[PDB]
Amino acid sequence: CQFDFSTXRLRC
Amino acid sequence: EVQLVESGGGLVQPGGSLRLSCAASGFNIKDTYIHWVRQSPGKGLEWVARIYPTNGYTRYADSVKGRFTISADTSKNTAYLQMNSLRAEDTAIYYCSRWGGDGFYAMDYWGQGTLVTVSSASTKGPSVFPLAPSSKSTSGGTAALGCLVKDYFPEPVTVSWNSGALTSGVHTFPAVLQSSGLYSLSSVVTVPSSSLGTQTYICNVNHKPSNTKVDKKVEPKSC
Amino acid sequence: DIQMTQSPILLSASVGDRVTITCRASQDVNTAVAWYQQRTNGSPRLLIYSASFLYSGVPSRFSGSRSGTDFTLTISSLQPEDEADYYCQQHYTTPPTFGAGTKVEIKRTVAAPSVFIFPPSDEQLKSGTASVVCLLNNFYPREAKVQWKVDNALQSGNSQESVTEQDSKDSTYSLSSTLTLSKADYEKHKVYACEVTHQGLSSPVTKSFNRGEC
Amino acid sequence: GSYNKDQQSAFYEILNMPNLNEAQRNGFIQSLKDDPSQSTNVLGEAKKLNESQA
Amino acid sequence: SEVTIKVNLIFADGKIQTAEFKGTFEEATAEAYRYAALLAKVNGEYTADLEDGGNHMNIKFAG
Ligand SMILES: OC[C@@H](O)[C@@H](O)CO
Repeated sequence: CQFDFSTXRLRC
Repeated sequence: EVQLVESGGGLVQPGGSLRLSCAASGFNIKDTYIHWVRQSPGKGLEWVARIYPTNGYTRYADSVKGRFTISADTSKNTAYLQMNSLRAEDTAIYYCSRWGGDGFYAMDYWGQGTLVTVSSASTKGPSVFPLAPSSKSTSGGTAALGCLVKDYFPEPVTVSWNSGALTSGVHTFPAVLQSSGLYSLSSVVTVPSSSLGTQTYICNVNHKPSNTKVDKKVEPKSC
Repeated sequence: DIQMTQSPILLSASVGDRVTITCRASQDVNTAVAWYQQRTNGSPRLLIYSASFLYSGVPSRFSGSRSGTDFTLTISSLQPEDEADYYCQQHYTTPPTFGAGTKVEIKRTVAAPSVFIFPPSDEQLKSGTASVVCLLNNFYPREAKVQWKVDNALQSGNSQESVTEQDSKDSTYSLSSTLTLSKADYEKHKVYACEVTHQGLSSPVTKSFNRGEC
Repeated sequence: GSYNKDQQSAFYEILNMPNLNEAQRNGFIQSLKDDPSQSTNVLGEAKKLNESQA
Repeated sequence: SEVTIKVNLIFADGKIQTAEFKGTFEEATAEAYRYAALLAKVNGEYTADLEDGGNHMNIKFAG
């Protein structure tokens, strides 16, 4: 899964 | 209360230099290790450097050695990260954290973090357009409206509604990178249909990199 | 260096369930392992340190254990606010290193989206571009198909989607789909339509407007 | 603060590098001041940047 | 190449969780079975039913 700056969350 | 606050992050050209600060309060950095840790899409959480301000001993990640230096000023209770010869791969949120505080052998406080963007692209402020409520944005006695925050660079932008007084029913969507190389996002809020026209709805948009601050009143269209 | 391997990468469970996530060190790290939580818009927050010890203020439903080079984090009774990413980290040898993370999501009942559409603003139309926004509010599960049609022609390559992380209150998602055209193209066509397919709907829902109508 | 003859030498090398711009030159000098233990590494990275900008 | 193995975790009380493992097919496979074995310590003996050529698993625990 890849970290996104905008959410500070992993997106799978 | 223990707090760490990073500052200094921003857009910088490849090959360029930036200096980050980490201001500590509620404890003395002489009593702990201070670390810099970064977080990126490419490498996730990645330790950068540490210092023990009591004796000045430092350690660095192999990938930043020679290019970054960590330091601390105990009299200002502040630590620093000098960042030179920057590369695309250094684009990340930079956090400072403490370790060994109160005898806890883990990073038990982290700052909010500061974004560093390494890019040759230019700063650009967003245009802010209303998403007006209408007969096509209502159902069940509730209505949706919003703001489209389009074509900005770099990150970040912040969006609030009615100066932060309105939070219920708000969805601010993740920023999307457009093919143009500029970001865009929408923020929407759902409200009672009956409140439209009596309650003012304003989206407060801030893009500090461009010093853009917009307060946009959103209302139903004319006819 | 020491690498930390976390499994699974994604775990989805219902409120009240017991959930277990794991972390394997590539070599001996003793008990020098910490677990962090990262909620939406947040910084990493310490949960467990030295493999099994609960940080102050962390709910007792969290626990950690070690077996050799295998480490586990368990939540005994999953709560809505536990929806987050979880990271392990060894501090046995320099460099300290982190696992790639495990995303933990909440399962809940199916809910169909509320579907809304927004024409380009007159303000935006003053410039040379038109953005048309389709909004899907408060649905579950995340899977949804959004297709654009302009004068009944299926659009492709000219829209982008963005989806929120799970809502703190009801564990749902919301999604925006934005269709981008030149002003010239927008003024050349009449009917703009977003069609939404989702498990909670008995058949697809189309939301549309004619350019020029109030 | 004061410096020894090695530290002074590293300063002198960076000061003289012809292909650094002034933001870069002073960033590296700042690094030498920040962490004396890293002088050789810092000098090496300054050299690499200077060479690539020839 | 990179694949995602999707796993249903079916517990003896009828509760269901879902998980994903990513990596090469061989790595993701190994990690799914390793995770099953770990859960089995608490939730009882597991059995794993592979479908979709190995890329989806149903893992049931005896309780
Ligand atoms: O961190 C702020 C972020 O949410 C916005 O910049 C949108 O990505």
